[PDB]
Amino acid sequence: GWCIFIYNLGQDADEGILWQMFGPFGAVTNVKVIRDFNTNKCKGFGFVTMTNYEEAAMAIASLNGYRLGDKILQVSFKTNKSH
Ligand code: NA
Repeated sequence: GWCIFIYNLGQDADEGILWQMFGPFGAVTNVKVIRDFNTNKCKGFGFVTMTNYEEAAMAIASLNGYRLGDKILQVSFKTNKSH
């Protein structure tokens, strides 16, 4: 699968948020959020695995810059490519 990185999630974001944002674009096999070891709030980082490259790309192009409540998300693949 293809790994998607989400940044700037708010403190209330959870796995269900990731499923509900990314599932509409295609098959999602895994989601994860990182939480603060001490507060258990979301730290702002999330990860999604999608099976199909073109659906991942559509999710990234659509969701990068998304306003999730009070926060503008950054969504990307790990590194860039010229083709
Ligand atoms: Na904790």
